[PDB]
Amino acid sequence: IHPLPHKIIIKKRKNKFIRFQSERFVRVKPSWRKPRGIDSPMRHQYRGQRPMVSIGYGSDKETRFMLPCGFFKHRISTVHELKTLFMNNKTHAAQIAHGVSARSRKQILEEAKKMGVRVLNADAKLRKEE
Amino acid sequence: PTRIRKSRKRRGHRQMGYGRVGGHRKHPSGRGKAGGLQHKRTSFDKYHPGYFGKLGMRNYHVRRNIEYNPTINIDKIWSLIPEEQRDGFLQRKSTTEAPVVDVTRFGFFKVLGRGSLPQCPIIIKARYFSSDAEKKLREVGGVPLLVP
Amino acid sequence: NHTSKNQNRKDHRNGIKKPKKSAYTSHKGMCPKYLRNLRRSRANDPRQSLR
Amino acid sequence: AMGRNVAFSNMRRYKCTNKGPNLIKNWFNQPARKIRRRQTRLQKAKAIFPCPLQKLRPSVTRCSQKFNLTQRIGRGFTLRELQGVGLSAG
Amino acid sequence: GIDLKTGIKKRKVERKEPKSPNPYIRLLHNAFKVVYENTGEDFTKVLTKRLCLSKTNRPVLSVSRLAHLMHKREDKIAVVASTVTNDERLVTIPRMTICALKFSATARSRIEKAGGRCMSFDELLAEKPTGDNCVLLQGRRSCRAVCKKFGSPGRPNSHVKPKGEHKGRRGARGRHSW
Amino acid sequence: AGVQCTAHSWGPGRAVARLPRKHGGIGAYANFARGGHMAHPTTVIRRWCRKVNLNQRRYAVASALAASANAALVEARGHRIADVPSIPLVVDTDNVTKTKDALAIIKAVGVLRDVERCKDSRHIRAGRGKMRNRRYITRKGPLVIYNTEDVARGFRNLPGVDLCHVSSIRLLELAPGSHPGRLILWTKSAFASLDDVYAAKQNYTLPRSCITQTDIERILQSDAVQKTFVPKRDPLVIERKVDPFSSKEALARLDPSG
RNA sequence: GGACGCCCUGCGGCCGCUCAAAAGACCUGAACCCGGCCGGCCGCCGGCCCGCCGGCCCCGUCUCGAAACACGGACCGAGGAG
RNA sequence: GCGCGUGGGCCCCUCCUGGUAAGCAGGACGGGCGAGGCGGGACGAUCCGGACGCCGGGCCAGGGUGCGCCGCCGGGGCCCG
RNA sequence: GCAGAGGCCCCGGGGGCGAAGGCGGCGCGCAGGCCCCGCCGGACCGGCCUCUGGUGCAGAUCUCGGCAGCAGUAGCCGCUAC
Repeated sequence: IHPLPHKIIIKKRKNKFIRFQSERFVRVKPSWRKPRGIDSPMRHQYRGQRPMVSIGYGSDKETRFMLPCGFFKHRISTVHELKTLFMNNKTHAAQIAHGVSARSRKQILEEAKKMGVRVLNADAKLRKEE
Repeated sequence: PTRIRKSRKRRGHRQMGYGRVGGHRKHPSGRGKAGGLQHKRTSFDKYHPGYFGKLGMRNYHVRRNIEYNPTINIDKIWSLIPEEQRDGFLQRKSTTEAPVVDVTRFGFFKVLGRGSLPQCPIIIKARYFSSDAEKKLREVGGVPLLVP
Repeated sequence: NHTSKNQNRKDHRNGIKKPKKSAYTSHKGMCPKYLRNLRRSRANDPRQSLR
Repeated sequence: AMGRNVAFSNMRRYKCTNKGPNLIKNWFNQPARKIRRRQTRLQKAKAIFPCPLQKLRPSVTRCSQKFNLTQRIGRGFTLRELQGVGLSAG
Repeated sequence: GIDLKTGIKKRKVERKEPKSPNPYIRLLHNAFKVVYENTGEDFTKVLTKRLCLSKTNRPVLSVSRLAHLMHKREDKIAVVASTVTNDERLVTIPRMTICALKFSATARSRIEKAGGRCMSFDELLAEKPTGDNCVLLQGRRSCRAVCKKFGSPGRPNSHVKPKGEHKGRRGARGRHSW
Repeated sequence: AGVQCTAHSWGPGRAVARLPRKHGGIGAYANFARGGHMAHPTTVIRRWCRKVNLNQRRYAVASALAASANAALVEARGHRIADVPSIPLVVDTDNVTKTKDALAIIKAVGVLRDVERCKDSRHIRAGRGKMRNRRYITRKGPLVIYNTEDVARGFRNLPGVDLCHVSSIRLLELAPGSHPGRLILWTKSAFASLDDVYAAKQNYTLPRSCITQTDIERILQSDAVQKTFVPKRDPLVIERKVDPFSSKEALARLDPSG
């Protein structure tokens, strides 16, 4: 329920890299694509251009994949799976899968409380019965 | 396996591995082995010696069966003999019981000599025998008999 | 159209390759009489490789 | 590859690929052909139940100095051979 | 920025591990590497490399060659990273102790009929990881026809046969031809 | 397909792209045109079959039967084998023609839980395959190898279970999903015939046995191997540079008199 | 496959009804585009409470060289080429 | 060993041929652009510096330091830029 | 990342106690992308391992379908007329 202490999580870039000329056209979706033009201001990386994706922006290995709570995430879609995930696991937390129905989530939460594995989405889909 | 292929990785690059200054266009070097005496003489001379010209007499029909002549070396004659029989033969020697191997029956017509026969005497039967082969078997005390 | 600029940089990219050890000591172009006598001298006493 | 050292290909150019007689012969009927020949064979066997499907054929030296040592099966026994046993051809 | 392009000569690439799916070859390589990491014996480093090489760089050695090579020393245990193969020409075969990666069944039968054990690299690690009284042997690497076709057939100093049928006279009969 | 229509490139000068267009002016005959031929049409000339050497096929079938014997390989594949007494499971079952008789055999030999994993695993598929006559998928269960024991009728409708005469074991069956390790309920004739079946293979000789990581570890831990090992030189001390001049103790390591 | 009542000169509207749902001429109902109501003064990138300072030419493409008074491109969706 | 692109190049030096001469036409050592971000030279693909992972300090090249627009004063000489 | 195929998902994977899909909002990843939440929707859908391919689009005077601004614009000026 409480994560091990760990080290400060530093994110090198706060805002997502966006593809060149994403703002100008709806057809160009924000998904990053490498600058490929012969005379692309982006490929050259001229002053005032959007930043380019580089391995340098990599998060510290120990903090990589870790969620803000301090635990990491391993998804669970059933109760058997949750007992396997928590077995010998004080470094991870379980997000109930979106597919899991409201009826089944009650079983997962009740087992999780016994297991001691934190559930990130414990309040999801809670509306009494049918 | 299409997934694990160079072309799929090169998607997203435009020219797809074929260049900008020169692009993939249809047959820009001609089709087939063409221009081997003109534009491609450099390659044909460098890697293809004897490609152009006529060099020999012509047989309008070739009768493969008569031009077929299988040969066996003097080293493998003992190998043809089965092992159980062969191991005793070498210790026993004996002019009277010397092994007869009809290389023709095994499937070879001419005996050439590439190696050395074992000293125990052997009688070889074949359609033809090379002179070095005749000499070596004669040294091992064997006989080069002919077969019909 | 003719121009040889960048030829020396291209040649020196990993060049200045020496000829090879077999080339320096070879029996090619040597005096045929020298070659014949050399084989006879070799074919005697320790150097002889004849069976 | 592009030039370099490649032996030249001796496969002839495809003909009648777009129009004309079908010069491609597919073999996806091959397994079905096997069942068909057995079924025709089974039907024929029953029609002459006591008799063997194959007739007696003669041992014959395989032709050429290449295979002159071995023997194979020929179309039919010679009149002289049948006379030696004492059987007329019919 | 630093000038690292003057006296540095680029990075060569070598086979650190076998690319063979066979888990037994991969296991032996790890074992002979682990031994050489501990005891730096040349024989163990060289075996590790020869296990790693490809089939083309791992040519077969017949019982006949092994007989000639070990003629001086019967005691010494021969080691071949490639498979051993039978020689039908060698009617009589000596007594040999050979650790091969694989033995042709006919060769295995002949060597053991002559009283000599057909060892395996698993046996070698168990008895002599050091390689005391052991010789590492290799097949003629240039025995493949592919190795005699390499080159430009056609230049005057070629000594390389043309690649394909040819059947013409230009160049085929002398430098003066053409 | 797409070639059935008549379309001609209108040509340059009409302010329209040069792609074949019909009488109306409708784009046709191109991979990009709607109704056009695919750029490289699929053909049945493709090689749908891949050749395998007999030896390699036999090696695989044999290593698959061998995998069944490994106790963990079966559990790894996904069979439920805790109640199974032994691997390989050899069961003397006489001719069985009734599912209830076969079910009792399977229950009394430890395989009911595997059969129940299969029975309670039937669901509709996740794709157009549902529509393409492949609607239901079940979990694969035991393989009963039968020789002259006519148990085929009894075991056929049991869920997830399959049958195969020792005459023709199938490698796609032995390893379902290219993952070997299938519980096989051998009839007793099938085991007693395995040495016959595997010798009737012309002069095929079984691949010689090899080693395992544990049997490479035991070999590695042998006294001779450990005795050869020579400990290495003690490693280097790195210690990141700090200014030596600033501190008295720090300067004393390099300049004690100073 | 639309109970009723209310009105409407009338149209039609309005309620609601049937049904799990209007699913109402039809399953889901995206983008473009547009109308109300509300909220701002505004392209992008960075710093900051957030409207100020600083930096930013329009891509693709041939090309020695493109922001080019070179060429193609209104916009969006689907299809589209080792 | 096995391939790929490329086989229209252009500039800055320095020596050139040639033309009366050019952002001219041909040659060559090197470097540069091509395919090299960044700072400066007001502006300039090539000039002067610097040749690039993501960053936080410090140092400081080249060019500058009235104000735009970051950053300077002191001394000697000269003066209708 | 896509779409199928063979397996697995320890009482036999997730689903009317709400699937796929759509719309906004977090979170993780250098990114390709993923995940979860809320809402709509209304029956299917996956993760890993092995396999397959007709497998990823800003352009091609691209194809087809939709549709904007121009724009309540140009115009509705033949045949004498109500």
